[PDB]
Amino acid sequence: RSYPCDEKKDSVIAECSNRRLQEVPQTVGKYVTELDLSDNFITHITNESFQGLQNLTKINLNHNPNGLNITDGAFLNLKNLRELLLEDNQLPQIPSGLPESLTELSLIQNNIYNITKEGISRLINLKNLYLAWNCYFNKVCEKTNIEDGVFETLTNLELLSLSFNSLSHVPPKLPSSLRKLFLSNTQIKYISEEDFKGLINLTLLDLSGNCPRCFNAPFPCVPCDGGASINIDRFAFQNLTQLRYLNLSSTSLRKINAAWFKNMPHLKVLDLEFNYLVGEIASGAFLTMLPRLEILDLSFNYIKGSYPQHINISRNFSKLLSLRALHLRGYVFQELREDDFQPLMQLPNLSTINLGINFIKQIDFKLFQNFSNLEIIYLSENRISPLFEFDPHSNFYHFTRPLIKPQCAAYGKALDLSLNSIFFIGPNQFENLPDIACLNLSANSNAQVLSGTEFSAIPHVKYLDLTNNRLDFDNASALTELSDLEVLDLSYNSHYFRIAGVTHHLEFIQNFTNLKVLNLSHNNIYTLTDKYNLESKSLVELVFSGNRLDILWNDDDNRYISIFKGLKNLTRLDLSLNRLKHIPNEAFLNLPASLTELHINDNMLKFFNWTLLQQFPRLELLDLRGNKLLFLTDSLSDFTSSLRTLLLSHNRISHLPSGFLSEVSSLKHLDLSSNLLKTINKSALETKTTTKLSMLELHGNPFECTCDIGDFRRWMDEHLNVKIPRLVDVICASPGDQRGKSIVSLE
Amino acid sequence: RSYPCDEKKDSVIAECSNRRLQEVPQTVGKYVTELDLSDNFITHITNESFQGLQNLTKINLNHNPNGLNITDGAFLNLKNLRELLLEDNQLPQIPSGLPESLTELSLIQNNIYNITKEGISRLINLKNLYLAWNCYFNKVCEKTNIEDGVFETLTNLELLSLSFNSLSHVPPKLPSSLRKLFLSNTQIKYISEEDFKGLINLTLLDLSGNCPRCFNAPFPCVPCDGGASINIDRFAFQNLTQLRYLNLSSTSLRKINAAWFKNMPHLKVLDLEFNYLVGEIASGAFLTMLPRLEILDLSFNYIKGSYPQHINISRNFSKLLSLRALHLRGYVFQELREDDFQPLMQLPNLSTINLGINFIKQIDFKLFQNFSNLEIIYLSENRISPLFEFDPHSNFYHFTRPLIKPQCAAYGKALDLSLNSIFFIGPNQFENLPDIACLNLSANSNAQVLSGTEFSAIPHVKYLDLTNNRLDFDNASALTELSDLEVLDLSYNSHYFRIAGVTHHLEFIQNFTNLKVLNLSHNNIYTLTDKYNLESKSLVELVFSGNRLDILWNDDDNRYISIFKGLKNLTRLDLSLNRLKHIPNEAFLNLPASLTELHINDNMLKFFNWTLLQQFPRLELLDLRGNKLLFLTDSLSDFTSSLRTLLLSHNRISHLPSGFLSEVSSLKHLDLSSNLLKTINKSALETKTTTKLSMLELHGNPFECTCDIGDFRRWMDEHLNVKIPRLVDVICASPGDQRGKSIVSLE
Ligand SMILES: *[C@@H]1O[C@H](CO)[C@@H](O[C@@H]2O[C@H](CO)[C@@H](O[C@@H]3O[C@H](CO)[C@@H](O)[C@H](O)[C@@H]3O)[C@H](O)[C@H]2NC(C)=O)[C@H](O)[C@H]1NC(C)=O
Ligand SMILES: *[C@@H]1O[C@H](CO)[C@@H](O[C@@H]2O[C@H](CO)[C@@H](O[C@@H]3O[C@H](CO)[C@@H](O)[C@H](O)[C@@H]3O)[C@H](O)[C@H]2NC(C)=O)[C@H](O)[C@H]1NC(C)=O
Ligand SMILES: *[C@@H]1O[C@H](CO)[C@@H](O[C@@H]2O[C@H](CO)[C@@H](O[C@@H]3O[C@H](CO)[C@@H](O)[C@H](O)[C@@H]3O)[C@H](O)[C@H]2NC(C)=O)[C@H](O)[C@H]1NC(C)=O
Ligand SMILES: *[C@@H]1O[C@H](CO)[C@@H](O[C@@H]2O[C@H](CO)[C@@H](O[C@@H]3O[C@H](CO)[C@@H](O)[C@H](O)[C@@H]3O)[C@H](O)[C@H]2NC(C)=O)[C@H](O)[C@H]1NC(C)=O
Ligand SMILES: CCC[C@@H](CCO)Nc1nc(N)nc2cnn(Cc3cc(CN[C@@H]4COC[C@H]4O)ccc3OC)c12
Ligand SMILES: CCC[C@@H](CCO)Nc1nc(N)nc2cnn(Cc3cc(CN[C@@H]4COC[C@H]4O)ccc3OC)c12
Ligand SMILES: *[C@@H]1O[C@H](CO)[C@@H](O)[C@H](O)[C@H]1NC(C)=O
Ligand SMILES: *[C@@H]1O[C@H](CO)[C@@H](O)[C@H](O)[C@H]1NC(C)=O
Ligand SMILES: *[C@@H]1O[C@H](CO)[C@@H](O)[C@H](O)[C@H]1NC(C)=O
Ligand SMILES: *[C@@H]1O[C@H](CO)[C@@H](O)[C@H](O)[C@H]1NC(C)=O
Ligand SMILES: *[C@@H]1O[C@H](CO)[C@@H](O)[C@H](O)[C@H]1NC(C)=O
Ligand SMILES: *[C@@H]1O[C@H](CO)[C@@H](O)[C@H](O)[C@H]1NC(C)=O
Ligand SMILES: *[C@@H]1O[C@H](CO)[C@@H](O)[C@H](O)[C@H]1NC(C)=O
Ligand SMILES: *[C@@H]1O[C@H](CO)[C@@H](O)[C@H](O)[C@H]1NC(C)=O
Ligand SMILES: *[C@@H]1O[C@H](CO)[C@@H](O)[C@H](O)[C@H]1NC(C)=O
Ligand SMILES: *[C@@H]1O[C@H](CO)[C@@H](O)[C@H](O)[C@H]1NC(C)=O
Ligand SMILES: *[C@@H]1O[C@H](CO)[C@@H](O)[C@H](O)[C@H]1NC(C)=O
Ligand SMILES: *[C@@H]1O[C@H](CO)[C@@H](O)[C@H](O)[C@H]1NC(C)=O
Ligand SMILES: *[C@@H]1O[C@H](CO)[C@@H](O)[C@H](O)[C@H]1NC(C)=O
Ligand SMILES: *[C@@H]1O[C@H](CO)[C@@H](O)[C@H](O)[C@H]1NC(C)=O
Ligand SMILES: *[C@@H]1O[C@H](CO)[C@@H](O)[C@H](O)[C@H]1NC(C)=O
Ligand SMILES: *[C@@H]1O[C@H](CO)[C@@H](O)[C@H](O)[C@H]1NC(C)=O
Ligand SMILES: *[C@@H]1O[C@H](CO)[C@@H](O)[C@H](O)[C@H]1NC(C)=O
Ligand SMILES: *[C@@H]1O[C@H](CO)[C@@H](O)[C@H](O)[C@H]1NC(C)=O
Repeated sequence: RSYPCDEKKDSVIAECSNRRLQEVPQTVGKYVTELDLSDNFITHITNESFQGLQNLTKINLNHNPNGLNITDGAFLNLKNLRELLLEDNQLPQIPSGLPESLTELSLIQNNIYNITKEGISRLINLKNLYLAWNCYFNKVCEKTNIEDGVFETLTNLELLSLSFNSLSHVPPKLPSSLRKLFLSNTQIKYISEEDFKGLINLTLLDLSGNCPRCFNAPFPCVPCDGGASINIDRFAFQNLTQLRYLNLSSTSLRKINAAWFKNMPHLKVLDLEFNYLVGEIASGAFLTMLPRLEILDLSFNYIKGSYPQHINISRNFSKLLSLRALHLRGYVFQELREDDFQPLMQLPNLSTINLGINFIKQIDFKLFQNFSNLEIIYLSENRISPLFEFDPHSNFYHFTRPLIKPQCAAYGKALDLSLNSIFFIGPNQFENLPDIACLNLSANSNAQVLSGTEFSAIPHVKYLDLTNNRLDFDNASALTELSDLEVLDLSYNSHYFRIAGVTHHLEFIQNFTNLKVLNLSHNNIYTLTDKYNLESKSLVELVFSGNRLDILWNDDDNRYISIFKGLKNLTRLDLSLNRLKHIPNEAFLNLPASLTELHINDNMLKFFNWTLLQQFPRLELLDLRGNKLLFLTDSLSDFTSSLRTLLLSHNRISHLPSGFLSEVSSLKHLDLSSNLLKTINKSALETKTTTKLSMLELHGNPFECTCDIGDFRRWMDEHLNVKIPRLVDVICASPGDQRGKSIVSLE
Repeated sequence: RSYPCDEKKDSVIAECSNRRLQEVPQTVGKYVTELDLSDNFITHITNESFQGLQNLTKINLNHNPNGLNITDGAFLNLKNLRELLLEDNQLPQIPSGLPESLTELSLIQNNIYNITKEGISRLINLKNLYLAWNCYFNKVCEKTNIEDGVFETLTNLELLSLSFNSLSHVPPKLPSSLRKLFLSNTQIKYISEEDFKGLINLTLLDLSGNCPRCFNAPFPCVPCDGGASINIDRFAFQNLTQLRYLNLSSTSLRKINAAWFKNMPHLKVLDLEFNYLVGEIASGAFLTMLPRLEILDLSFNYIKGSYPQHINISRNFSKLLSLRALHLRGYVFQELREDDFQPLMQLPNLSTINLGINFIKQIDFKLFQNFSNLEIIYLSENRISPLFEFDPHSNFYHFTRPLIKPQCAAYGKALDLSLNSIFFIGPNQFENLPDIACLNLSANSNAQVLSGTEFSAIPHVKYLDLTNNRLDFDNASALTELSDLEVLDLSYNSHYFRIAGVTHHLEFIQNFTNLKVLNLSHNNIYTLTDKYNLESKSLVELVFSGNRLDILWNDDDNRYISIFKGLKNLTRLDLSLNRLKHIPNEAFLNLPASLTELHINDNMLKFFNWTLLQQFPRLELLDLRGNKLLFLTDSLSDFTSSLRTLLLSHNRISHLPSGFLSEVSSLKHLDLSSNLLKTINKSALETKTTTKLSMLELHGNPFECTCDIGDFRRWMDEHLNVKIPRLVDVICASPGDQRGKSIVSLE
């Protein structure tokens, strides 16, 4: 059994991160090819640290300690080492004598202010070199000294990242093999004709944050003198014929020289966020030079103090023939009229329009159907009413997550109106809209009684998100006009459910023939009017977490005893966070017999009647984590033959009964972590048929490490197929001499 | 040192509740007079349980186990026992042979269905007898058999509670000493002329829940046949001359016979909630019979399916000369006009008007100034737009907490408009209002930019609650028209603070000369525009919990390093829940030197620079609970001489340095509970000057119970003035033979 790392298997990885290791372990497997030692307390690396580990092709030593002192030539003997990650290590210099076999070296987030030939010129096989985030913002640091011609001999270098360093000028003598050059936030004020002359294979250039736009910056921002623009020579990109990505975000540009794109026939992504381009958006000659551009980001170009009535889009936007996505967040305007987006309406592949954060008060929604083929209409965070801190591996100027949840967008045309003020959906709200399949009305402070007519203009919505509103469910016909509804999210609409004296109606759930997923989470549901039961012939998943089944299933009330029984097709049920101390036997028996997955985690269960699992012949996963269960049944095989996963972590199990792990043949994963187990007896492990378990979790139990743990230690040796992860965390609580150590220590 | 109970001192109480006791402890102090053993696991009480404890006047055995088996005459030997609480014990009968000295006996929430002479007729000194909640709702239980004349000989009985039992009729032969008779939810359908004839000292009668109004009930409700009213004979209350309280809530009354009140000259509180009295409210002859009534509750009398335009209040309400509070929640009407409350406007002491939960859409607010002296205008939970489950010791039909927070109401006239839809405050919103001192606009979905003019019609607001809105703090003059503002609550307005790209302005805080308390909690504040500092010459308390000081005080940003320095008069600061891993030394030094109380609890602090406490000579309380601190300074007296309270529970302190508890002379309370202390060495406790501590918390530490704990055990004996609460929870983690036991039980 591997210790202290966990080994996963054209390679074998030793997962050894975040285990409080004070030194590199001298017990790593001879066959290991990738060693992850990140987030440990290692303070020193010497030529003896990785001795006899010649198969290593990758080492990750990021975030060590919690600076790391690496001796000259510490990694020199590792002849197949290709990838070395040494991020966030407070390194004062590039380590000396690094192995010549390196193809990837990451030194992000260190204190390296000198890039010398001694450090990297001998690394002739380098393909990717990351030196970003060594001197930036108000960090006490020196200006970066790039030794003349340091990168020149790295003739296989394809990616060079020097962003978030004080460079002042583009380094001369860069190798012509470069494909991606990152120079964001480097204090480069001028780009000359010769700065990139030999870079004929360059596909990406990032010059963002040079002469930044600093008003309301969420980081320490130093603008160029007088808030001046970056000065790019007319011929600076004349030989960058292969450029596909260009990032000029936050370069304080007011004018874009169209000639910059004269010899960029393949430009695909142009990022111009955080500039002063309102004038250029209205009359952009550069827009005629970009017929293959697919993504154009012009977000946050607003004029401080100016809140115009309308957006002014140049007729030249009609020349962006290949445009697929247009981002115009933070332009800031009051109304979107149909005439305002006429230049975009004949672009055949424009599928995404992003107008988030524009303080838009009104939109003529009929304009969207006149676009060729919109698939994502993102209008989140507007004022529409009734009709280290930064991840160095992420985009600094915008979030990279999808605008709309992929599960919602997969259904078809999406309209996101979340975080607006549509407090009431009137009869004309969704008129003249395309066939919307995915609709998000989350966080619109909507307190209306939906009554079956509000969505009649878009009746083919398949995924509806109404979360975080104050909806008053007081009409049995609510949402029934949505005949094709498959996913309905009503999470966080507790406002009226929490008032006992008002009426509450959930009868509409029964009317849907295609409803698959329903989320009623965090609604504080504890009382219903007249109809106490949820019914659906189609529903497969119900999320009922954050409600009050402790009240609904109170021992003195029989009204909700069959609340979920009518969900005849249900396979997944989540009853977590319902303050349950016990479930009445009759209420558990009335859960749908079709269940395959049942979660009752994060309640306060003191008892669980295991005998009742007999009535659930399809139950594969039972999750009882985060409860107060004191014991386990000694005859689980008599009550279930389908259970494959049993999650019991964070409970108070102090003893396993005799014959527990052996008899349940279908059980593959048993999680007993964070319980109160002191020991595991020989009787508890084996009986007649050996264990069909493949994973047994035991970290966080207060084990007694005396000779009484010997039987379990021998069982672990005889059952190497049963994985017990994180042995470093399966720790001795007693006696004093063994406290803090893993149970696998002491013979 | 008392064990297992904690003794507080004309009596001495042994607080022994909720400590997992399996039996009554045989180590209670001889001098103890009140023993609280509630919420333990005691299963048996015998004549040996309280042997030699003759000074006991009160025993509380509620909620035991987690039924309790009490033998005949178990408490008979206790000659001064006056109060016996045996609630929630699943008792099948009233215990036999109870001591004759009893004056108070509570048997609430048991399985007692027979009240016999054998059980209580010998208890001639009984003053209060509680038998409520033994058979109710859908509990499987028998009808209550009251033996004829069982209470007749209890000639000192003043309070009898039989509520939530199936009685069917008022028991005959009740003693004339009765003052309070509770018969709520007892299935009594008829009240005859003789049911209370001899009860001439009765001050309270509760007949609620008999023939209940069951529509939308939040509990199992059985109405009288045909939803019929309770049938009260015309002469049923003719001799109840001393009645002050009458509860007829949920008796399905449609008519109130005015003759019922003909001989009740002192009636003060009349509860008529959950009835069908809309007609009676419009033409109530009974209102002329109640000139001394102070509280009238007519809540939840709405007509199902009827949402009238106006409320119809009889002119006879003008005859309620002594009325102080009128509760009209759940009447249900669309608009409140000035003409509608004319009958109430000349009542000189009417200080509270409660119109919560009426779905009111509009109010002519000018009507409130024409009332004689309104102090509480409660309009929470309406539709106003821009111009066991039940506690047996509480009121079942309404909450008893104050309508308005006492801290807000103490300032003067209060107007509560919380939970409405005043999403924008227009220039006439607060016109024609009285001099409002306390204003609650919480949860109104308000997303406006307050700009210094919204509150000009009520400029003397002292306590303003704007919590749980979507406020856009984007104007330096916000709220500055409120010159006398003392308390401002902006909690839970994170909507716009979360968005980096929008501007955020908190400059207005400086303009107030009388602002004492400011709550900016749970606002997710991580970026401000231009002015990075909070400033106030007056502010004494700032609650900044649930914000992002981890981002504001990021090591690479100097902009917020003096964020609180300008709060020159600050004494209390709460920095909890700010995800802090460390505070930069310069930022801690810029906290106001005027601080007396500083909370930094529930962060993730790994280090705390104790030396910096030198710059805080007035610091009395330091709260660092719920962090990851690994060690404590060995020279705290060199850094502070004012610190009185130091809270360090829920940290990772594994060792106390030498001379820690002895040298800090001002330290009175040190909380080290839930840390990783294995022992406390003799050197850590004493040095030259003995400890001035009065409370040392240590429960939850994994103590090693070998002879190495002997020195601390001897120190505990030599320092009985240093209180250590919950010794039952100061437990041995090792060796195995001592695990689970209290450290004081060792040897
Ligand atoms: C409908 O609109 C709402 C509001 O815009 C969407 O909610 C947002 O959902 C995202 C993705 O789940 C949340 O961000 C995520 O946060 C987690 C951490 O909590 C992080 O691990 C992820 O990387 C990601 O950043 C976001 O907080 C949430 N916003 C709010 C205000 O709730 C919702 O997803 C939309 N629904 C559909 C159907 O697209
Ligand atoms: C309300 O409940 C629904 C249903 O459970 C929530 O949506 C579901 O969210 C889970 C993640 O918690 C999604 O599963 C994940 O899918 C990805 C992609 O396949 C996978 O990589 C993950 O391992 C995981 O399986 C699930 O697909 C999604 N279902 C739907 C229909 O969208 C929803 O997030 C809940 N709403 C709130 C506000 O919490
Ligand atoms: C302004 O109006 C809001 C909304 O009505 C008031 O909030 C409410 O405050 C009460 C008292 O703090 C909360 O109830 C309490 O809950 C705790 C448990 O959380 C319980 O221990 C207490 O016995 C009591 O029931 C109530 O939850 C809360 N409601 C909401 C929706 O936030 C607020 O107090 C008002 N402010 C002033 C100045 O009067
Ligand atoms: C926003 O912060 C304010 C200021 O801390 C919160 O109000 C304060 O709440 C505390 C309780 O957490 C009150 O103290 C208590 O007072 C009672 C009565 O004197 C006493 O019995 C308790 O032992 C405790 O001392 C304090 O008086 C109150 N201050 C004011 C000015 O009202 C407020 O609750 C916070 N808002 C939210 C929504 O969390
Ligand atoms: C992404 C942009 C973020 C900032 C930028 C500020 O330059 N804009 C805004 N930030 C916040 N937080 N809330 C709002 C609300 N509207 N706008 C848009 C806006 C309104 C005006 C009118 N000025 C108000 C008139 O009355 C007195 C003044 O307060 C002027 C300019 C403007 O946006 C350019 C907001
Ligand atoms: C404290 C009272 C609780 C219940 C009682 C219902 O019997 N009332 C209400 N409960 C909830 N949750 N929300 C609302 C919103 N308004 N009202 C008041 C009300 C509205 C109508 C009109 N009927 C609707 C429109 O036509 C079709 C229906 O949907 C009729 C009667 C009525 O109150 C007596 C609500
Ligand atoms: C390298 O790994 C292979 C298995 O993949 C093993 O046979 C060989 O002995 C290893 N050599 C060293 C030096 O670790
Ligand atoms: C690095 O550690 C070596 C020993 O492993 C020591 O000799 C050397 O001084 C250390 N370097 C620094 C800068 O502390
Ligand atoms: C430029 O890239 C091509 C492949 O796209 C490659 O053949 C050529 O050698 C590269 N040039 C250099 C100098 O690496
Ligand atoms: C539009 O997208 C399709 C699909 O990739 C592609 O075939 C077509 O050439 C694109 N049209 C333009 C004008 O770029
Ligand atoms: C609709 O869009 C087309 C481009 O596809 C444009 O020619 C036409 O004028 C637009 N008409 C309206 C009414 O928007
Ligand atoms: C539900 O709302 C519709 C539309 O307003 C109404 O016609 C219907 O009567 C309502 N149903 C009930 C039972 O209130
Ligand atoms: C909803 O379904 C029920 C049958 O369960 C039916 O009585 C009702 O009319 C349906 N309403 C709509 C609008 O489909
Ligand atoms: C049950 O669920 C499956 C899977 O989603 C679905 O195909 C089937 O139609 C559902 N059954 C009914 C009766 O709707
Ligand atoms: C499980 O529930 C049944 C009733 O459905 C009951 O007979 C049985 O005693 C329960 N099991 C336990 C262990 O209490
Ligand atoms: C009763 O308490 C007093 C002290 O208040 C003590 O002197 C006396 O001995 C006690 N008697 C018994 C029997 O506990
Ligand atoms: C109560 O306990 C006594 C012993 O203390 C036992 O003899 C008796 O049977 C118990 N009563 C019941 C009903 O279990
Ligand atoms: C009625 O109460 C008075 C005191 O208010 C008391 O003197 C009188 O004895 C009481 N009557 C009975 C029968 O207890
Ligand atoms: C009004 O209250 C005051 C203060 O308690 C009291 O003196 C006065 O008698 C009351 N007036 C009426 C009409 O009840
Ligand atoms: C104002 O209230 C008084 C009673 O105090 C009443 O006589 C008068 O008619 C009311 N006038 C208006 C305009 O409400
Ligand atoms: C704040 O709002 C007021 C009132 O609308 C306006 O006069 C003032 O210019 C605003 N201040 C700023 C700096 O925007
Ligand atoms: C707020 O205070 C500042 C001084 O700090 C002053 O310049 C400004 O005019 C004040 N505004 C108001 C409305 O009091
Ligand atoms: C400081 O706070 C005290 C106590 O609230 C207050 O009396 C005093 O006026 C405040 N100081 C100033 C300058 O406002
Ligand atoms: C405390 O902070 C000061 C700077 O204000 C620094 O000199 C000192 O080293 C810090 N103390 C510790 C223990 O780090």
